Amino acid sequence: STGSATTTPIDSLDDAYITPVQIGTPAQTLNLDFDTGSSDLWVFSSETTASEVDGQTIYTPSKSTTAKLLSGATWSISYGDGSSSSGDVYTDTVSVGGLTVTGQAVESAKKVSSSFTEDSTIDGLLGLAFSTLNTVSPTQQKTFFDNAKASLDSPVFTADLGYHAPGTYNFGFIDTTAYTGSITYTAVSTKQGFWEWTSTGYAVGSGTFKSTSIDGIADTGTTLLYLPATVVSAYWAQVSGAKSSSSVGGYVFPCSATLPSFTFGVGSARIVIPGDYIDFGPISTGSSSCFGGIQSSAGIGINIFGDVALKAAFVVFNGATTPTLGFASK
Repeated sequence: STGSATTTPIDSLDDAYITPVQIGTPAQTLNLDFDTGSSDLWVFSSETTASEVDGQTIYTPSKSTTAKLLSGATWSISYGDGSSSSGDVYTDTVSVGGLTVTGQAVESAKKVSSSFTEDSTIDGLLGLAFSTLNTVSPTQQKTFFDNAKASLDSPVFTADLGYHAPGTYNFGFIDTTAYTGSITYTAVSTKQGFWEWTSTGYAVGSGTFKSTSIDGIADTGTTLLYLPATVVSAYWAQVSGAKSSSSVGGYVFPCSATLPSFTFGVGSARIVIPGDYIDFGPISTGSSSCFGGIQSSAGIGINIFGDVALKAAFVVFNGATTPTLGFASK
């Protein structure tokens, strides 16, 4: 089997991407944030504290003839941005882009933190990291991909995120029309539960490539590119007036700037992030200070190849017995 679904930016800055997902019978379609940095599929629901729902579409398990309470199971997750959610668990039928999994754990939120409530466009998350990170207790549950894998034509999914435009998540096949040149594959460590790999270095603009190993994660659920402070400083030093602002929480730059590109290495191959991908717009409405899309990972404890990086590439998440990642230009 295969599936193919369009993923759409939630706003004009590509702050996140939503993909429609069918849950239950009859189908309830929710727009979920596909997150290769976590491993829980959770949704706003009829069980979510009412004051914490503000415009989201909810899953109502009592209206699904295939929903079953997973007795005694609870979940609770906290993300790197400080947001969190928790609740109980149903199993139900979940389909993405024509690919159907029966008995998928659908984690129903009883509580969500303020940033979730405040974002009306995201109805929940669909985790695509390794199932070892799944938070369901006392019986850990599998991701949608893990459940689907054996049925797929090939045990892969691909992320093809757009810049200020829709893109595609495919399951079970590689669309050879969706990228240019060849796909370069690189090793993955699953030790921390992530799609963790080692970039071979970077360049800033038209500058020379610096060969250096950068361990990080391919994370569709993180908006920006988080790299070591040395790398980030080298990038922003090429933008007149750019500075790290403790009050804003990262590097900012004059909105009048033309940003240089940023290149990262995948083996001997190179992925070029155009400068415009690195502009996250005014820090507050009407400001001429703009937020940067490349930020320091110092104090995160891990480098994160988030959407800023991934949207410059066609990315293969290869879930073969020994997982790997593939990157192509597009």
